[PDB]
Amino acid sequence: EQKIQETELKIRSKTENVRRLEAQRNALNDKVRFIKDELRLLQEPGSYVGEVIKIVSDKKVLVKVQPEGKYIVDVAKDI
Amino acid sequence: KTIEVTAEINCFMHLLVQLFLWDSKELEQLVEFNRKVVIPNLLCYYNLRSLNLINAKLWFYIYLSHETLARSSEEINSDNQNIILRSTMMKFLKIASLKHDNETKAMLINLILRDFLNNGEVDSASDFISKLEYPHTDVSSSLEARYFFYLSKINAIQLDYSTANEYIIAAIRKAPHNSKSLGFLQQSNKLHCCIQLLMGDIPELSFFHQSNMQKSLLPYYHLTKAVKLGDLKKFTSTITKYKQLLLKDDTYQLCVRLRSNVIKTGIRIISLTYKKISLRDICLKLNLDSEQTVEYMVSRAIRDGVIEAKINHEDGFIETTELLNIYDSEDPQQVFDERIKFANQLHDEYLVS
Amino acid sequence: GVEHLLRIRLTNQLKSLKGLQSKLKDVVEYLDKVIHTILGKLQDVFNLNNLQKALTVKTNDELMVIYISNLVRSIIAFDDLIENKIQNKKIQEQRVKD
Amino acid sequence: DAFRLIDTGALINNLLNKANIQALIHGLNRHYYSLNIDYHKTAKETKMLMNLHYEEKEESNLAATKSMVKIAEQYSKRIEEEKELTEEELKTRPKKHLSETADETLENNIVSVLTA
Amino acid sequence: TTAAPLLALLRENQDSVKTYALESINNVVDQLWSEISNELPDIEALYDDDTFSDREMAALIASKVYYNLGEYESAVKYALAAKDRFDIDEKSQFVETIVSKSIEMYVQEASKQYTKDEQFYTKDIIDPKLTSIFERMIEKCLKASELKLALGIALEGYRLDIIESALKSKLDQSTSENVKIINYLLTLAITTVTNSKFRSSILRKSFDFLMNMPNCDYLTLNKVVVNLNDAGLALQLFKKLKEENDEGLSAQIAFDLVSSASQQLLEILVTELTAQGYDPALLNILSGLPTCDYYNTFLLNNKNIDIGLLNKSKSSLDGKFSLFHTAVSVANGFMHAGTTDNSFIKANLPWLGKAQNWAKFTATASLGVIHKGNLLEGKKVMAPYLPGSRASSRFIKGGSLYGLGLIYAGFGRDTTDYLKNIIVENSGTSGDEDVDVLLHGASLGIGLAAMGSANIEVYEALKEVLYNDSATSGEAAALGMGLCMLGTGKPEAIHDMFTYSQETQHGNITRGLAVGLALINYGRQELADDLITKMLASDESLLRYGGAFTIALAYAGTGNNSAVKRLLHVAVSDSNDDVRRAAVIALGFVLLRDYTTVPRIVQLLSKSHNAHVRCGTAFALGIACAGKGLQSAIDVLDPLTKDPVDFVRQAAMIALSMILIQQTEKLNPQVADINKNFLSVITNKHQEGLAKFGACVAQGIMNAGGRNVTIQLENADTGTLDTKSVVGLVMFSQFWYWFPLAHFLSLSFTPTTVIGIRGSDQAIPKFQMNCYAKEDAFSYPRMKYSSKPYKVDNMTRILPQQSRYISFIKDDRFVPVRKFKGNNGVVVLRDREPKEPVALIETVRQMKD
Amino acid sequence: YFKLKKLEKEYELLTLQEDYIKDEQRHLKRELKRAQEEV
Repeated sequence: EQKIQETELKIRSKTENVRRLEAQRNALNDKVRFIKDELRLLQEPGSYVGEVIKIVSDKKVLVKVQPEGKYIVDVAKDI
Repeated sequence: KTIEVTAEINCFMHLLVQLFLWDSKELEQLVEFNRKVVIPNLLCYYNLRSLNLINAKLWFYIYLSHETLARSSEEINSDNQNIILRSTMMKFLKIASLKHDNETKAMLINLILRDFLNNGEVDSASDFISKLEYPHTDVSSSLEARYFFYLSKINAIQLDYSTANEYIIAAIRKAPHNSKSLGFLQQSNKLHCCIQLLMGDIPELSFFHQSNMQKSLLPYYHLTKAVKLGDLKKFTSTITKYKQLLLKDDTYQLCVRLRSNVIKTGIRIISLTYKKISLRDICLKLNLDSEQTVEYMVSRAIRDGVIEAKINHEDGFIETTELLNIYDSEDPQQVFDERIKFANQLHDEYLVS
Repeated sequence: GVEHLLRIRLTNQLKSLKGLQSKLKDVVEYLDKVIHTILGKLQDVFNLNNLQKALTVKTNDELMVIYISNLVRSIIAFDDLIENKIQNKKIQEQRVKD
Repeated sequence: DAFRLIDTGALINNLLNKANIQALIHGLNRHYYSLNIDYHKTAKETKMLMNLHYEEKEESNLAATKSMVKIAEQYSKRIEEEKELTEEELKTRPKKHLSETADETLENNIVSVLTA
Repeated sequence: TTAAPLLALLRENQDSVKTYALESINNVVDQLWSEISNELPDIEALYDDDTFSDREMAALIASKVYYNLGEYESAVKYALAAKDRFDIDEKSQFVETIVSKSIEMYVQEASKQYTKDEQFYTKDIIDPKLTSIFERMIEKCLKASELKLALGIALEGYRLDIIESALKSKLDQSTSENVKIINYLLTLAITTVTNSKFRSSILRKSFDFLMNMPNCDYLTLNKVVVNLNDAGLALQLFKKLKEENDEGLSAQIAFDLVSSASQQLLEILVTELTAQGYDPALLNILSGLPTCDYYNTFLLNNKNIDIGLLNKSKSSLDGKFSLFHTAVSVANGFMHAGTTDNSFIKANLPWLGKAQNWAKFTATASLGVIHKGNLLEGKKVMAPYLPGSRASSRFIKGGSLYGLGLIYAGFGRDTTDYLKNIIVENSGTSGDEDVDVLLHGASLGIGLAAMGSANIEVYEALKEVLYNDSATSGEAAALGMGLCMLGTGKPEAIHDMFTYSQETQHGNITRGLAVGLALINYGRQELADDLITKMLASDESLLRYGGAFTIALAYAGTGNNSAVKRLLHVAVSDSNDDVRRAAVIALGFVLLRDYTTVPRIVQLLSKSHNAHVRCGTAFALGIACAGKGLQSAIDVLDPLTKDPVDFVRQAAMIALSMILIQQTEKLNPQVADINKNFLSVITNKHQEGLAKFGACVAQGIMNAGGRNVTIQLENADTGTLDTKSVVGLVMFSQFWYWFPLAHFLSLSFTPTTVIGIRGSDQAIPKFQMNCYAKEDAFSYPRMKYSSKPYKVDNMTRILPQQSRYISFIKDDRFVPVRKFKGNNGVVVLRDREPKEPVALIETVRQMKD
Repeated sequence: YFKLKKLEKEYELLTLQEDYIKDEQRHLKRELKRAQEEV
């Protein structure tokens, strides 16, 4: 009868241990993942700056890039 | 049925709080009824949950009036009443758990410990010290302060000044709840003041000005000056005048124990100094303390650790070193070890919150 | 390319022990068969963690200093900790309003 | 990179089905496709790289000794790092740096103690 | 106060002083124990002395003193020793706690003593004083006549003899009470005792104790024979069934045993039936024909299958990877499973003309999924397409044999031999990838047909295909030796297999022998421990992957802590991408019985780094929580479904579907979104090939067997394990080099059915039945507490949730002889008036005789 | 008494889960350091 009560305490205790560890686990886990995304970004040739000369209504745009010559390029669908 | 039994328990508790000084006329006249509500295993009957709707402070107030030979009025001369009550509180401890139900547990050890301090021995004390130590996150701010207050008194008797110094400082911290701006604060304060004097000296009373009455403050100033000047004659007189306070606290022993520190302090003030020291100059200093025992007192000083010096009595001159230079005595090492404890211990609790 | 293919005091002391131990065994063998300076610097020099003893005097002073530096860092961890307690404290508070 | 051209009767027999690659193979007959990069090496190589990468163990003793020599300067800069650090936290009221900044200092002391 | 007065007298040093101080000491020890502690040396000295007269009282005091310190075992020694002044039919709070501690102590000695010798219990050989208390504690609880408290303790203190006696004396036939207690103790011994040697002993005894009563509960009696899996237990049972002979009961029992039991077990059961001469009826049942045919009859009528869904699905994607062609051939098989209709495949043939070699083999093998459930019409259908007959490629002829092996698993007796002749034939031919695909199905089929018995004849045949070293066919043969020898392997077979992994230099043969090695240890438990080490002690990736499946399979059913610790440990500490995924997959098999616990173990791991890990947790839940509809499983699988990493989407979609099979709109609000999602993914082009494979097959799971099946790793009809199903899902769960191997899901479909079976007409009533679960919180998908009165009919879709509240109508023209029992699975009727039908139908075994 | 057995299984599973979390965090601290070296 004493024995059943003791098992109930040790469970209650264990869960709080799980709650604490879980919270920290997440903080570290995020940091690795953050660093991986950052690494994918740190592999790039850069973006060129240009000036929109004029837009064509067929989904080309005429750009004078400052890096290079003058180019016809395909308008983005993100803008 | 169930709801009605919980209600029944709330009503007895409630009744028991009301019939005191707090919320009713005079505690002593009322005591017998207060005792009838405890006694015939209705306290027992309460075990729906743990005692934390009635508290040790309350059981203390009813039982002291019943019996102390000064409120009882030597009503009886036996501790028959307390022996049954202590046993019953002891009987609770066995079925009490420590891991998540130590609300009832600390309170019962507080009541038992208290009775030993009121009248008992310093021998049996050791077991009660070890049993006590249980989380301090389960008990109220008020209850934590009382637990520390009693523990600190017990530690003083063993001459563990340091441990009591920490518990007392923690005890009296903030005031989100009462008995840390009331009469209880003044009792704590007196015991703290005593513990610092025991360590060496208390030389600050800044806090105490505002949290103690004028009647307390005067005796605090008289003691600190006696001890700082080193003058035994002023110290003795301070005990003599505030005899009523030292009796009141129930600890006339303090006077006996502190007096030894004063004569030790006097010998210290004028340090070791020059490489040879003249007898006369030291004799003059020891004459103040006790003047027909110059040689004995100086001998006692060396063995004790008040001073360390080397003596010839076939020349009658004193040789010393004078050290004011603090080379390593395991002192970095000590810092590091302490810090690894400090960071981990603090760290875990803060993290749980 | 090497790295793409692939992706303390004690270990050195154990090696040290084994050489000395081997050296002794050789010296016994060598007397038997037969019937300087390097060995002589390898005994007196180390007799006094051993060497590090004599150095310990100087080490100690700097050793307090670098300890104090770790203590500031512990305080700093406590400070960061307090913010975490508040974050938890806020969430609870919002849940009670709601 | 590794690339090979496509072969018929293999890369359609192996990998609606693949309409795309099916019109591609009846069409061009050969076109580039990328082959995977992997490695294989034995355990013998793997063990006896990591005792080179004797130089490492004996080099490790030498390094500990000369580190304690240079510690006079390395001391002073962490003193500076800390002064910046504390000042930073003030201005905000950053925290992240400070924590990273705290961890690093702990690692360095563990090393300083180990040396001696 | 003080005990210092009392103690002063103890030191005077005579007989009178010892006795007075003792009798004083007993009363207020507890409060004053502190002071008394120092005289505890005198008390113990008086203990084993007798220069005084106080010994048993001295031991008593000492117990009390020790107690108050916090040395419970120390107190326990002396409490015992107090002897005549210590009694356990007298209780105080003090008494309760040291009796409790005395049992713990007794438990400790008993664990150790059982391992050491397994008849420790047949004598006292342990501490007499402890033993005395132990028997008397048992008596106390039992005099008060609550038998669950007494039996709990007797278990715990690891002695069998107390269990026997305790129960025995109180079996008084009431009958209701005897049956219920025994059913509780059976459930207990299985679920909570993995001390395998102890557990078997309790099982064999609890079986004979129930069997000996004049009233039995025959459902419970079947459980225990399946578990201990003995033909010998079967024989004793059946001769008892001869004395009380009823054709209805004896028939029910055979419909139970045929499904659950293993192939070899079934085989000795036909032999013993033949030789006992008792019932030629039952021997036909034991050949499996009746049960499968009855399901066919059910699935043909209650099918809800739509080729418009498969049509929609195919037109939603665009071909550009042969993975899509597999996806719809496979979703079709699953959807149309058991309904004997090939309908989609019949409708659309030009795409078939496109399909690569593997994709052809799969199309052919889809017929096998549909035509499972026929063990006489199974063979017949595939005859125009075999080797030596029509087809159009040899890959098509090769898939004909793969599809035959799918069906005829669980009664492969003929088909193993039949296939063997094809193995020996085609070992010469390896010159063309047309023959490698033929011999590849050939090897799959034979391994599947010969499962659960172990024929060395098949093993030796598949092994010469390895020596000839053919690249596709060696994968099927390797996995095939593992399937064939499952749970019944030679120790020799393990050693020969293990060496050959190392020898083989083709990647596929190496992959297939890894998985091959895991299968062959199924159900071994601790007996597999030697091989686990050996697989992990090989420093090959394939072999370390293979090691993880070996624990899952060996330790399956009821979970085992040691087994979970090792698997979680590999999952955390090994960084190899195959290895971490396999060790998470592996937790789900261990944990099938205790499925509640799997969302907590895998909670963390689902939000943990590396996609292979996240993939592995999807599977874990998918296998473990299949059929139950655990609300906690679904909540964990939601994030993973729209995860960036494509094969993570895929596996979560497969996983969701297995748990939520035959669970509907209204019952669960969430499934509408889910089905929406499955559909949207195929239709968008922005998903990749792997994500749409996950999606297509997922629709295929929900809609499987014309909506009438669930996926489970046991029967409901005995409530005891079903091997086939477990094995099916572990091959199913891997697809990474195993692009045609989807088909192993046919073996994991169990119909969700409650149908009545007339005992002498063998037919299904169509009648109205009563129900209290709310219908119209059950619906027809696509294309909550209850007690309220409601209706359902017969030969309509019985859901898991529904099954619990249904009841046979009792009062038309039949007696239902043992009645319904609150779980799925048929119940044999025996008829009041067979000779007029109520509203029967003809089954399919009466369409083909 | 029967009850305790049920509860002991839940406790045990949980205990391993806790130890396994501790271990995972260790591999992560390690991973962090390695990733800073690579970047």
